[PDB]
Amino acid sequence: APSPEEKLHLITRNLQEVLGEEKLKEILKERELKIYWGTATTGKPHVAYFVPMSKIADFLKAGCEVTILFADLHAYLDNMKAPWELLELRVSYYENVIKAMLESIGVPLEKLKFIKGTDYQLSKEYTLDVYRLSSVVTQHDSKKAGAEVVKQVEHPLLSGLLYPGLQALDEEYLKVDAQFGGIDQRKIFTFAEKYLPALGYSKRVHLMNPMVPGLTGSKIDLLDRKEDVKKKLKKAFCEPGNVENNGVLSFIKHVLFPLKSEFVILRDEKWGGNKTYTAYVDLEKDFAAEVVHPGDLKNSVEVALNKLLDPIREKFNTPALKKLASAAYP
Amino acid sequence: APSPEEKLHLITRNLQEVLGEEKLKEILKERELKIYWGTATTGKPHVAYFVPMSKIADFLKAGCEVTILFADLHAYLDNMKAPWELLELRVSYYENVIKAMLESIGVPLEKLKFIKGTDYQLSKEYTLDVYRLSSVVTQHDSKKAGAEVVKQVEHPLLSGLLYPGLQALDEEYLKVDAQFGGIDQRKIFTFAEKYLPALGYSKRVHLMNPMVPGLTGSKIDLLDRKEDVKKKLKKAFCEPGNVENNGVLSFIKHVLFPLKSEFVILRDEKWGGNKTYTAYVDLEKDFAAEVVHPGDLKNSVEVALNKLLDPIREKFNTPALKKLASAAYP
Ligand SMILES: Oc1ccc(/C=C\c2cc(O)cc(O)c2)cc1
Ligand SMILES: Oc1ccc(/C=C\c2cc(O)cc(O)c2)cc1
Ligand SMILES: [Cl-]
Ligand SMILES: [Cl-]
Repeated sequence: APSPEEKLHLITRNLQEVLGEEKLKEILKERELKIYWGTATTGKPHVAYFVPMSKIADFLKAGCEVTILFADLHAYLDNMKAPWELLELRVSYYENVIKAMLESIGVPLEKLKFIKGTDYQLSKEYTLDVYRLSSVVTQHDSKKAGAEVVKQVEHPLLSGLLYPGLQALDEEYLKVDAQFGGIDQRKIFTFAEKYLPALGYSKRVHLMNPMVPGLTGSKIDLLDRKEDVKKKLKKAFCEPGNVENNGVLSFIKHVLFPLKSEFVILRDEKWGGNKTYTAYVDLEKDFAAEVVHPGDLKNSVEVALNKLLDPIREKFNTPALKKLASAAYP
Repeated sequence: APSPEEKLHLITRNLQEVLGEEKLKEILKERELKIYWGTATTGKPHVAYFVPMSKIADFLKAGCEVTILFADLHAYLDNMKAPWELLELRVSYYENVIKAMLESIGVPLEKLKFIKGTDYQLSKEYTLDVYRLSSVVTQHDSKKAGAEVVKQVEHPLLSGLLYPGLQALDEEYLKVDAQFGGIDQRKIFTFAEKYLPALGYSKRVHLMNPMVPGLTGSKIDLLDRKEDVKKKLKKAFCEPGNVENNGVLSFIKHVLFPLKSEFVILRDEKWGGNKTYTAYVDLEKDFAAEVVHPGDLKNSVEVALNKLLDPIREKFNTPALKKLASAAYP
């Protein structure tokens, strides 16, 4: 209440791929799943962050124990002439904004934990494991693991070969059963499943979201005012009838629909009035049939997106949080 | 008493190359040089270890502060199915044998220090520096740095790309002015001179010994009995008249001659009787002229080598040290 079958459904809905279904069902028969998701604390997050956060809300509703890793070491390793002070302010900005997002969605936070990479990634046991891994992984396997996640420059840096191992070790040191991310990370994830056992650690379940087209094609910032949300959405590409490549519809599929397993299309009387959909495939079929117009779909998103963003804007309107946003992103 | 000019002469004699003469002379004008030499604690050491130890004795006689690094992390990273226990016993075997060698040579140990890599190489500040370096060094520069020191296998391991950085950081963390090793390591040393400044650390002086041909061509072990020393030397290649490629003469040049800036060739009356040389070039010239025969040169080495080894054999004949040698090398 929820059953193991209900838990699995919530945990795995809207994913592109599940690695490790067997172990996943074994766990869910007995106890709550332990899972993490990592984000590097570089770049101001924008509305597209709702796509991962929606899965994090599903994990929490399931009853999972959920860790969010703020990967501040990776952030330092992009810009070392950026002070630890600016970096850690970006860490708090991320922490506050993630919390505000999950609060806006409305999800129990009792089993949520926040951890920074530097809390453990420079400890002696972890470091030693980094060296052990390095003496079993080839440069070739490391390079191929990082290809879709580490920016292939002119002469590549040594740091890029280390990322797949550090991310694998994260699964162990965070003591999780599973890691969630994007399908982009698949090669990092299979690298972890391959090499953790060589250090005597268990392979993890890997849950992968699809790559989802952006809402807007000046991305919508989590703190943008209503007026700028409107302006930015009216600019967004929606092609009539197009359901395969539609960032407005993907936002509904991955963020708005799962809120309540409901979505309301706002439509004038002339075209039939509002309609409430209880499965996404029904919206998709009306959109493909062109009885939901792009402008009405954008509208229905604008309203629901604004309702999501309002509590975050209010929370971040305190002097303490206003000062943080200004100092994190100067 | 000794002057800076005397110190430099002792420090730098018998080297193939000095990098950083300018800073070296600046230091020696003011204070004692701080220097280290590292050895990985894999493989039982043999008589060829006298070649580095002779330079270490010169540094000590100079008045230098000398650190010897026992690189036990590198040793672990060759064989991780070798227990930490066996590894640390090899560390003590190395420590005891190095000390015994330096005692046999007869050198003040007041400014000698022994340190193991694991005393500092897993600390948080060092590890962080390893990551900083990794975000400025290319894989290409790392690979080329390690070429003559890391065994070029089928698909290379990630661990081999890390070695040049860890060795560079050693210079900083051991707080030395200089590192001594073989000319083989030159690329590692120029890598350190190039990349330490990118972490805000000073470049070091680098003192490099030549590659010296082996005494024996069943190497002579530091604890081999007299009888086996004899047997092994009688087997060694000495070509009459050959001075450029002569491991018996290189042992004299790099180890025996520097003991007292003297060497005694033992020769029958018939061929002129013994002769005492006060410069190596005079021995070399008599050898090239074939008035010192290979068999007499081997003899003179056998005697002097046995005198070196006797105190080590006696020291290692204690039950405590006999048990160590057996357990270190089972
Ligand atoms: O365990 C972790 C999970 C997620 C992240 C986040 C992103 C990330 C960024 C990189 O530049 C390299 C990498 O491997 C991952 C980092 C660690
Ligand atoms: O600072 C140090 C100085 C010397 C040593 C010894 C040898 C060594 C062995 C390796 O396999 C890699 C390397 O870089 C060095 C190790 C560290
Ligand atoms: Cl999809
Ligand atoms: Cl020489």
